[PDB]
Amino acid sequence: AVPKGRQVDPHAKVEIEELLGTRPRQRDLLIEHLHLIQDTYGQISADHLAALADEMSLAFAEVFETATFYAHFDVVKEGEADIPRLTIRVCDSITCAMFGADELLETLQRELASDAVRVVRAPCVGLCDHAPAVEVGHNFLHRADLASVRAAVEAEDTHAHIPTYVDYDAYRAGGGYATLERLRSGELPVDDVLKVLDDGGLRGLGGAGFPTGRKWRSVRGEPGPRLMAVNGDEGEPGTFKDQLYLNTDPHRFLEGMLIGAHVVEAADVYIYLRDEYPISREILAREIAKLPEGGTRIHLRRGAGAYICGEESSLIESLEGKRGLPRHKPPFPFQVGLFNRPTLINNIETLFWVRDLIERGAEWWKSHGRNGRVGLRSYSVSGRVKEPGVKLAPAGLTIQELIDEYCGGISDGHSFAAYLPGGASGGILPASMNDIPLDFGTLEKYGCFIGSAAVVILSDQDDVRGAALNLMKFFEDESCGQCTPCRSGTQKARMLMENGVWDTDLLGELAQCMRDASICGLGQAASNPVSTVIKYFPDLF
Amino acid sequence: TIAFEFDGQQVEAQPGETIWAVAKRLGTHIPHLCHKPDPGYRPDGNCRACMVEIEGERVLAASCKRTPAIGMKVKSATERATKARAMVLELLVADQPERATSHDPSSHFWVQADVLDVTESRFPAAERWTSDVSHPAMSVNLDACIQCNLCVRACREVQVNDVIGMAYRAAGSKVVFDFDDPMGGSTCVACGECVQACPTGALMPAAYLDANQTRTVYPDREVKSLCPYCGVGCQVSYKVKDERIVYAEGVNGPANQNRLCVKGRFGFDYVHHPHRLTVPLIRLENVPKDANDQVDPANPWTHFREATWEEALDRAAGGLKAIRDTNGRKALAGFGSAKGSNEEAYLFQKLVRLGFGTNNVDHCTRLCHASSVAALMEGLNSGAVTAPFSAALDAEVIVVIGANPTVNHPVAATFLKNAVKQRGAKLIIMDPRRQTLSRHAYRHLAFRPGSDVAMLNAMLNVIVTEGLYDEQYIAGYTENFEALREKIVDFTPEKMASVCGIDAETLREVARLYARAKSSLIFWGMGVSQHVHGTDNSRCLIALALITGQIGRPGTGLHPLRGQNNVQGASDAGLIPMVYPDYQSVEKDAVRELFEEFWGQSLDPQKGLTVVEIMRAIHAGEIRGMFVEGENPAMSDPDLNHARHALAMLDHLVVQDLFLTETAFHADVVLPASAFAEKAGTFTNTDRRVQIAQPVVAPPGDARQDWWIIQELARRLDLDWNYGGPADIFAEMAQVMPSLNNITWERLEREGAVTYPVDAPDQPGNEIIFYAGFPTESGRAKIVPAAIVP
Ligand SMILES: Nc1nc2c(c(=O)[nH]1)N[C@H]1C(S)=C(S)[C@@H](COP(=O)(O)OP(=O)(O)OC[C@H]3O[C@@H](n4cnc5c(=O)[nH]c(N)nc54)[C@H](O)[C@@H]3O)O[C@H]1N2
Ligand SMILES: Nc1nc2c(c(=O)[nH]1)N[C@H]1C(S)=C(S)[C@@H](COP(=O)(O)OP(=O)(O)OC[C@H]3O[C@@H](n4cnc5c(=O)[nH]c(N)nc54)[C@H](O)[C@@H]3O)O[C@H]1N2
Ligand SMILES: Cc1cc2nc3c(=O)[nH]c(=O)nc-3n(C[C@H](O)[C@H](O)[C@H](O)COP(=O)(O)O)c2cc1C
Ligand code: SF4
Ligand code: SF4
Ligand code: SF4
Ligand code: SF4
Ligand code: FES
Ligand code: FES
Ligand SMILES: [W+6]
Repeated sequence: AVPKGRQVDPHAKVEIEELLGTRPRQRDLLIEHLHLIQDTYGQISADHLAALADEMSLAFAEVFETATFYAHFDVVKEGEADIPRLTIRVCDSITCAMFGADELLETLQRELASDAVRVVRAPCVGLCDHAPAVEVGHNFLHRADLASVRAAVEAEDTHAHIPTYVDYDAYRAGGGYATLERLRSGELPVDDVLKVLDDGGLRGLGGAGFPTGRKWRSVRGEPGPRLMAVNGDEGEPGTFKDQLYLNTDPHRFLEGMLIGAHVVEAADVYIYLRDEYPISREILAREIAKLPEGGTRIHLRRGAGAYICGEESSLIESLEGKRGLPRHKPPFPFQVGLFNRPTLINNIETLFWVRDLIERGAEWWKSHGRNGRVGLRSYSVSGRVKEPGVKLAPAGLTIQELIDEYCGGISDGHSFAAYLPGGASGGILPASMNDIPLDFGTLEKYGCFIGSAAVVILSDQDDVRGAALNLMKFFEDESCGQCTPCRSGTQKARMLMENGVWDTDLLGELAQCMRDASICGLGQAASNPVSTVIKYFPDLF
Repeated sequence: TIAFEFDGQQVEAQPGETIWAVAKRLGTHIPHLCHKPDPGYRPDGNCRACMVEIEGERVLAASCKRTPAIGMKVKSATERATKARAMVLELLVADQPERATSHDPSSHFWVQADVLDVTESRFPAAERWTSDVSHPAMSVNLDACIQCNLCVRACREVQVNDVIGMAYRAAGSKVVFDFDDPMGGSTCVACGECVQACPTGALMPAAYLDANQTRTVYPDREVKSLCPYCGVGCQVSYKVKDERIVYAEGVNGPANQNRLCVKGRFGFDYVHHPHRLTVPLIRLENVPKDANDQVDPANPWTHFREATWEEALDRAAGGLKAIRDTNGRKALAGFGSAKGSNEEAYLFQKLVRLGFGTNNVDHCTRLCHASSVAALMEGLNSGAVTAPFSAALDAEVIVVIGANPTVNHPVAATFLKNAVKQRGAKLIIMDPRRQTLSRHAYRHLAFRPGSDVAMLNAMLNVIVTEGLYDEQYIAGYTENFEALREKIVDFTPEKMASVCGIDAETLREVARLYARAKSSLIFWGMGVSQHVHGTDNSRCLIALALITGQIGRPGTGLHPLRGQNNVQGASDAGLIPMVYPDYQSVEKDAVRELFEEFWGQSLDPQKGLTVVEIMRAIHAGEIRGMFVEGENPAMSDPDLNHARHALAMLDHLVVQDLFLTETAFHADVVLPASAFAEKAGTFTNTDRRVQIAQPVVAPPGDARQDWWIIQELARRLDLDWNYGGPADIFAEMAQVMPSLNNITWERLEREGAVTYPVDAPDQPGNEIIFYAGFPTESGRAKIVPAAIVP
């Protein structure tokens, strides 16, 4: 019998005792204590995991299982190598790949890499329009090159650079929470807010399209003390819209968040923005502390890789301080939320627009719309476009229109060959099908969807099959590995495509299995690039 | 009930039944890898082998985890579902090592794959983790792992040992133990629950594999019996390979939920020990019976000599006969064993009562829990637990004062952990030293050793002065509630905090929580009992349970943890020198006459001497001649000139042990006994359940059954006993034991176990006793205060 195990070192106990101070030692804050240890010390030493488990009355298995799921926590045991102080991350994703990310990754992985710096790949940092994107110790470099990264590293320009944004007083000078103040006081009934929200037809902008008013009403119907969470994960490779609104007009989002909390009576709300957004984190921390006291207490939570944590059940489980594994859906997350209490989760995009509907009317929202579709959408456009960035355009906008009316053209020396609507989650489409309106319910008949309005333009200078391989590798790395079809199917599909010619029939069968028997939406869409490139690019096999 | 449609035909589903369970009931079972249809395993739908098609849904559903709702239409034979299941199996097979030299090539996974006709895979295999063999008893080879997660449920939900987890993401997600260590140095307790929960050979016992980690041994025979280590009555299924026990699996007993500890999984090798007595031994006349002599177990012929089963047996039964007929009937005594069957214990005490004609019957295992049983009998007229340890699943507050079940009754501790982790149960560990259960404890009242009566009296004073007691229960079911009320005033938390180790506010909180709880069980062991003057420790515990009313209803009672195979059934058999079988007083004239007429011989009126009394009387020479069965008094109590010297002064010692133990060093005749593995009979556990044991192997050499030796000694003592086996002995003793009234050998063979206070043949017994009064003459219990007189 060998039940001894590993003895918590006394030195590691005092360090976590002083480190935690008076913070609550409840499992719900496990991820946050992991962040605290990872930040105070560039790694999470095994003795530190043991000390944290002792302080939080957990098992070593529990803390290790939680802390090795996120790709930004560096567990280091007695035999592992010490992580260097500076960690520069090179995005390896479709757009940064178009702009020489892999070549750049190799370049600075052999030139400025050393024992004092670590160069690793990253899925995506929402900086696609400024590709290639590289992070240097919380400082993300736009259109990174060898010289720029070298200057950043040698100058110690590691910390994030906070931009100029409308502060709390500036927001007061205009809107200034007047709509919220008219809600916290009985001047406009909550029924009117829901009525206008439903009439406008605003739909969830995180990549589902579910009406916001319906979510709010359904959660309001559920009894008991309700809760609310905000999805700032925005992990889709082609999506950067949310970061733009966080770092420009945070208080519009905060007003929407407070309106949603009041409409639901949620005593408190949680924000789950990425750790790839130091700018947004600092902005919210500054402005979260300037709102008036009372109302609903608002918590700002931080992520760690784990693209899957953007899934609502996964986000719930991550907020619970455990692995961001999604949940089965006999119980919906609005019925049984994070603490088993009904909660609504909304993207920071949809919270950004509620104020305008309440103050400017539903007719304003329904006045826009290019094709038969209605509404207003923020498009994240990157790649082979003359002007890449977030485009606030009407709904039902065909990609040809979105390119030659908002992007200023395609490029010099490039031709429009293929595009992917909705990002990696959606499938690649040929440029010959440019007459397809882009909206929530107009892209399914082609096996695609536009979740976050992430649009990446493929030219004739880039191979569609390489793009599909990149997307498959992204899904393979990002799957939480809970169910079989996703965990194993992503790996098998990636393996099948490292060959010169892959088996179309086998890939189709595996894609059908993945799409039919996967637990969450990550695996139900992981095979979309493969099937789409097979179907709409017959002349590539 | 839900009247839904499955595979085109309407069916009915019991409440809480999943679609998979309904399908299995109707016979149309479907593949399952992550789902383990055994008690205690929560269906997790992460294998997607159980996929079915239910109308109205955009995707397939895991009948593993999904329950049928009214109007639901399910189809599992459709092309969609069959293809999805086959693709899942194909992916996993592509990940599998092999099916010729693999780990458990007949595993559950391979059976399910054969069901789906998935022999090979079209998808490339992937390199996996290396085999790990650090732990001696069981080898993990994750290269076969399916990530079905069953092992984490087994370690963290069923046993709640918390030594397993899936820490990585994606395909890299692997099974770890604690910080991904090789297990051989982790906190693993080797209970084997994960090994019994793996659907592949990724987790196997190390005795089924070889150097190459391929399955080698397939046990030809498997026999189900009990575990002779704990008093928890943990049922086992022993695996026999070439007339040897090579592995043990837990079965669905009523005390264990298919779960064992390390001692049930392994440790069976004691039966096949090389140094196991096989032939009777007689002490040769040349060798003197030295006080400090040590017989070599490897060389038992330095002090003893070979002899047939009629020479040694005659010597044993003749020395005692001569002693009784010359020195007197009061010069003999016998020590039974709480390790043998109830039929052996009854037969042994009957021999010591008839052939020796006295009451000098006492098994050394009763010294521990002696005080607790004394107090429980004084207050309640019954020494048995009031509730099963499975009652913790219904109790709101659990008290584990003075016990360490996680080490000594691991399955009971697992049930306590399940109560905590699945119900709103608050367990309080009232132990001076920190305990593994402390991490799951609402409070841990670490108090100075010996300062237990003080703090329990403080809790009683809190309950009394605060009016927490329910006057309704006292007035109608108890006596003497006013006597303590006079003296409880003196003991108060403010004063008792100093002498104790708990602050007054903590004592107040614990007492209030215990009193106001709807249900509240108390568990205790040797910590309070073996402590000098352990009757007071028990007395105040009974007072707490009694004034508060926490007794006689589900989730409530007093359950001292008996740490021996069948000490409870040994006492029920009459191995006590102060009472007959079934706790019938030996001094009562009516009881004496009942046995005198039934046993057909005059019986000794005066109560027999206790084990310590016998040991100290050996020194005075009042008692000369013994018969020790399944006990080692030579190394039980302090043995310098009180226990070892006592045995050497015996005129004639007979011992019936499995090994040439220390107590057998001074034995004139050694009787090779059969172990629990190679014996039949019945055993009673701490839970008060009577279970039947079965032989798995044969005794080494010509070693005989214990009851056979006892009967032979009786026959040579003129008793003329004729029993054909344990069944006849059980019937005879059931004819005289009110406890075993409506239970028979035929009924005990079926159903595995029967809690003996039963009313009808088909009734399940009375797990909770004292529900409608107490067996006391007045029909109500007594509240006895505890006296502190240092
Ligand atoms: N696996 C296993 N099972 C066994 C045994 C074994 O060695 N291993 N041995 C057997 C033994 S002979 C008997 S029959 C039982 C033992 O049953 P147990 O209850 O386990 O007896 P102990 O282990 O000696 O102590 C139990 C707890 O009492 C606490 N304690 C110590 N001092 C005090 C005190 O002054 N007051 C109080 N209230 N508590 C105190 C101790 O810290 C300890 O945690 O289990 C038996 N079964
Ligand atoms: N040094 C020491 N002394 C102790 C204790 C201790 O743990 N250590 N424990 C103390 C208290 S708490 C209790 S545990 C006791 C110790 O507990 P004991 O029961 O007195 O010691 P064991 O060796 O466990 O008892 C088993 C004995 O009976 C035999 N035996 C086992 N099974 C069978 C069987 O199926 N049939 C037959 N015929 N014989 C069998 C074994 O060979 C051995 O001689 O005394 C106490 N004294
Ligand atoms: C794998 C996966 C990842 C997702 N990640 C995000 C995300 O990072 N941000 C987001 O707003 N929605 C994300 N979604 C969409 C979810 O619907 C989201 O968690 C939530 O529903 C947003 O609600 P809303 O549309 O009402 O704002 C993701 C969905 C899936 C399947
Ligand atoms: S589909 Fe992928 S991410 Fe979703 S639960 Fe299954 S393995 Fe995890
Ligand atoms: S043998 Fe028991 S303690 Fe060890 S890993 Fe398996 S379930 Fe956990
Ligand atoms: S070790 Fe066995 S039980 Fe555990 S996840 Fe792997 S296949 Fe399942
Ligand atoms: S808990 Fe007790 S009865 Fe059950 S296997 Fe372990 S030692 Fe044997
Ligand atoms: S930052 Fe590189 S693809 Fe988004
Ligand atoms: S049958 Fe559902 S995962 Fe095993
Ligand atoms: W004992």
